[PDB]
Amino acid sequence: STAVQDSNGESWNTGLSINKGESAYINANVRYYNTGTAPMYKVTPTTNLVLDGDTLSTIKAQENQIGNNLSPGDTYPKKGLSPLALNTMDQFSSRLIPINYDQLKKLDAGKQIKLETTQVSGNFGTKNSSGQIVTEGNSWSDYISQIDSISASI
Amino acid sequence: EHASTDQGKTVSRATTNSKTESNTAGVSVNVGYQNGFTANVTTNYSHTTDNSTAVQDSNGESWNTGLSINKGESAYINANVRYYNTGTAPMYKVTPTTNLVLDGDTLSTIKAQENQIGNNLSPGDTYPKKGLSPLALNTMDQFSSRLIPINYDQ
Amino acid sequence: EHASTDQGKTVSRATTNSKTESNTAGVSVNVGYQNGFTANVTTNYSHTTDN
Amino acid sequence: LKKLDAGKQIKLETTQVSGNFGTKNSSGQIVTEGNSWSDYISQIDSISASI
Amino acid sequence: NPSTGNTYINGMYFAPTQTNKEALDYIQKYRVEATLQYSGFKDIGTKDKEMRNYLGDPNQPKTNYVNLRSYFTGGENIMTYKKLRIYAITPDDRELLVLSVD
Amino acid sequence: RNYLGDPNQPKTNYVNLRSYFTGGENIMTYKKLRIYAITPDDRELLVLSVD
Repeated sequence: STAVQDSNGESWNTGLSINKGESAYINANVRYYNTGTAPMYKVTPTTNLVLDGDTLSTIKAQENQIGNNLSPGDTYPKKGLSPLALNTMDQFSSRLIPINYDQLKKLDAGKQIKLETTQVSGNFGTKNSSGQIVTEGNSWSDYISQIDSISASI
Repeated sequence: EHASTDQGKTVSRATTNSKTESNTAGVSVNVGYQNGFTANVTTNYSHTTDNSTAVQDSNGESWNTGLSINKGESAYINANVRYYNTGTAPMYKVTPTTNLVLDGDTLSTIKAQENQIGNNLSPGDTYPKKGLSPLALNTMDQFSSRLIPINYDQ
Repeated sequence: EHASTDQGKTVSRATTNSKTESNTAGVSVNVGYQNGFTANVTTNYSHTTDN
Repeated sequence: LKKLDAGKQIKLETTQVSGNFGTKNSSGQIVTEGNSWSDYISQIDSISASI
Repeated sequence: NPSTGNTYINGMYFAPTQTNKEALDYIQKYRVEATLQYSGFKDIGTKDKEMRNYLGDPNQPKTNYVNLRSYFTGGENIMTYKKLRIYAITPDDRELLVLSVD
Repeated sequence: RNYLGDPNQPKTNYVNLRSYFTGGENIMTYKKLRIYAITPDDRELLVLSVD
């Protein structure tokens, strides 16, 4: 006997891999405001990101998210501009903000992430031995505790 | 963990063409009795030749699920914490160092980074202030770029 | 260490359709004795076809 | 990315600019390091009219 | 079940239309009362929604999906053509009957 | 998408009808089909007609 078989097929594969430790990255569009009597220079807030009772992250603003000037009644970015993106977690703006698999399942169930500002850093302006304004080294945190201890808030 | 879900789909088609050539040769010897004694000898030879053809059509499908696990870093932990001051003076730039203990094993000691520093903390106050949510302590290195790992046994 | 656990599941289905054509041809020669001396020659040929 | 190849455009918005100005030190030399314009933006914009 | 043609329920999609995008986003946390195979009609819990692609088609949008395999059955199958009740719970904890089978 | 699916052909406008607001139902051939192209001015024009 002698047989000759000739074949040809074709295949199709689709895959999907998922990390359960970092299943998504979150990006918060935020905006600062000043309702006091003095301006703040080099505004650096610290914010909580809360899903249910779990604080996902607290992030101090980096160079990308610092507001240079913020006068009383103003807003950074100014009125008419778009909010700024807070999408990195580390000191050099090189790492994104991750969430779990369960937190991602909570996010598409309709649950909302809440932002809470826990503190703000910033400088004030003085005059040096010349007529020049200097703001470096003039931290407001040196006076927050003292002002809040002898005052009444209205 | 890393979880996968692959699914495939195949379609094949094979065709065979055979051809056989058989030869036979035999001898049959008969002896008997039928109104007398008889005897025969038969000598036969045959030749067969057959041609076949088959066509096979197939199609399958598969489903794979995977799961990889690192035994050195099997999970990341995130501690929601809160500072308090029960002394007579305020502390500025509060930077605590904390142990994380499972049974008798200290998993990590982490000095707070820029994300976890409290600017002001007056006597009887708390950072974050009362009414806010706890802050997340979820990084181990100096620049808040590495998470806090645990074992498989932990 | 890195530990894995994969599990799969396949389902296939194949259909074949064959068709054969055979031819045969033979000769049978018989010689014997039955109330006298006999002899035969048979010549057969066949054709089969199966699906 | 699906929005970008549907034809939608990305818009750039400048939200602030940092920069230095030049003064003279105790010598006849121009120095710009440490002379930030942000120390004066808020003060100039509060007592002025923009044309 | 190829042995006996029973067709238990795995979950329920709710279709995306040109008008229900806002009312479907409003609802989380469905509550289900189903007929289990060996137990009877009973309340089987209140989980959140799941938001899968409609019908499993990768081209269709994601929509409300009630994964009944994640509710408080005892691993028992949910019966077709029996009494099924799905309640949609609003953020005000006001619940409404959005699907009835008997 | 690439024209006709050929990797050598350029990418062009593609109306993915499987992503529109059907109920998973199939779209029929040789029946009434109408595709409107909408300009950034929200002015729409009939660019394909089948009946």
